[PDB]
Amino acid sequence: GSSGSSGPRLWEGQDVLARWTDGLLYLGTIKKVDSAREVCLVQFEDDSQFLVLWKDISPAALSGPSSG
Repeated sequence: GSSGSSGPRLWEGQDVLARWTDGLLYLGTIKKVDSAREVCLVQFEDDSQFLVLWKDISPAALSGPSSG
């Protein structure tokens, strides 16, 4: 029971976490979203705006581990 559906949104203005060459996740803000190259231009606290792939980007949970 599965069909073609988009999971991630990575819409403009979505708080996400962009990984770094080191491996850890960094705080990034979805500035742009390109479907053609399937990427998303994220910005860093250092006014650093670049093109971050869709896979490279990591989901940032707001609430947390929903228990219950």
